[PDB]
Amino acid sequence: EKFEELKLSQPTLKAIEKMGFTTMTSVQARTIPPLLAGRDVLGAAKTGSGKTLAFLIPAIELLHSLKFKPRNGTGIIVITPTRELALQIFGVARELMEFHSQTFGIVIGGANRRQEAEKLMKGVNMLIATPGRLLDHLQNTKGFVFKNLKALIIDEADRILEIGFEDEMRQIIKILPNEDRQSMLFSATQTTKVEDLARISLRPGPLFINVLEQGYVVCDSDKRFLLLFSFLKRNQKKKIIVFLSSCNSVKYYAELLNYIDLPVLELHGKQKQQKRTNTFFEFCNAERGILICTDVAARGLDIPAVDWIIQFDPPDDPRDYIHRVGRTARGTKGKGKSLMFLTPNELGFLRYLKASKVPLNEYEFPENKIANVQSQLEKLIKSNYYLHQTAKDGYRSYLQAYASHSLKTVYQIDKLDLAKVAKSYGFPVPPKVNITI
RNA sequence: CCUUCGAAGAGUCGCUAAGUGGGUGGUCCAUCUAAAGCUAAUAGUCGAUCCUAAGAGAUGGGGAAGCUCCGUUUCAAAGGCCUGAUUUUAUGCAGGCC
Repeated sequence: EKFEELKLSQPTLKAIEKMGFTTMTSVQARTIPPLLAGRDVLGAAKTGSGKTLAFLIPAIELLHSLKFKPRNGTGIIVITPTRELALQIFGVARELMEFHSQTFGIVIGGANRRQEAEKLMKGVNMLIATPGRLLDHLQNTKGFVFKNLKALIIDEADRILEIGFEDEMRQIIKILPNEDRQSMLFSATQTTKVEDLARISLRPGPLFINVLEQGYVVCDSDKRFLLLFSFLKRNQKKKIIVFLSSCNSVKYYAELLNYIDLPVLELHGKQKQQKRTNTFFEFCNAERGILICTDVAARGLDIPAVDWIIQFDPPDDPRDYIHRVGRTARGTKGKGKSLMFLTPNELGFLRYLKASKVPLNEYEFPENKIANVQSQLEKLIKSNYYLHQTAKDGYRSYLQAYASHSLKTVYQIDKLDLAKVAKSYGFPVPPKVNITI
């Protein structure tokens, strides 16, 4: 099960060697060879099990063999349920086409409408997108060539139907071509709707592959980051993993904490694969330090034994988060204590904690022990252009990931005070972010 | 190449507007972007000269596409003269008459 075993192109091998992957795992060892044959796959691998390369490499190989050009339109369409996971997949795909001549693009909710439209206008050979914006771009943009679709990939069909995109998926299937298209579906679990969607999107008979309490802290939106900094500074000697909603917020927090003399490591989907591997390998043997990473980037990774796991931002998949508080304790034999920051408006999440029957513990913090570095942070943001831009980007990404959360009954953006949210990023007045509120 | 953004001519279009608007065509579609602009291929002494007469006619103002016309003191800032120890926070004109 090695990459050199399979007959592939030269740029593909160059990119794979650059990312550092040599020994492919089982999921990408029992699916890629059938995929180069041109059949259809209904997989069941969990997210982060290496299936990303498994469904990517055939797409790049097909585009290379067919020798696509920008004026040929799109040839590969990947459909993902969440905004942040599509960014990770797009970041992975940017490195498999470093030397190839094809074109890659991203279409997700909350992004620039006209910029995405123009990127489609120029001709994008591989599009990674969310179901909601795909319908808009298909039914509204003129000049988006998609009649030359050669393959289609669905990721986390269970998540897509759970969020409520089944009508959108049906309309998308009714729009996209069907004859030359050889399709692909992946889903960790499978309910009736999963094969209901699989039947109308796959050729008949496709091959299928089979693979301790929790704490919380109630904090105000203008004091979340400052309290987090206080806690991290007070607990530097321990091992802490901090989860954030987006990659831009992860990088901004890491850079800021390193600028204020607090050493932290960072993981996000906009970094190199080798950089991510190096940092995660470093974190697993240092027995000290703080790692800040996104929720999705820490899904496939096997979390080591750490002293604290903080969920600073709302979880991407609360259904998985409720189970993980017991799953990681089943795996890790150490007392890895969990913490979750909740604002007063989104305090209803505790219901899902109570209903799912998990023990619940509340933590207090004195108001006058907070770091009192707000003035320094605001003075630094007004002075350093680079830090100002990174803070604005993190604010943008946090709002964009908060707006499109599946749990609309809990995480509603209309009840979020944007002034206080931007206060925690060092902004007196909120920067303007184009979000439907 | 990547990323974040991304205005558009009103007494005008048609009494009097609009912004995924608007203009013009085709048996829903096609095509442009007005209400802004540039761009080659014998006398001091006798008369006049001075004065005003009926009237004509500038200025102020108004009409008319204009050559020009009306109106003659009119809702014009329409000009002369005089006085003074040199003018009281220190030598930058004050007052009066018609």
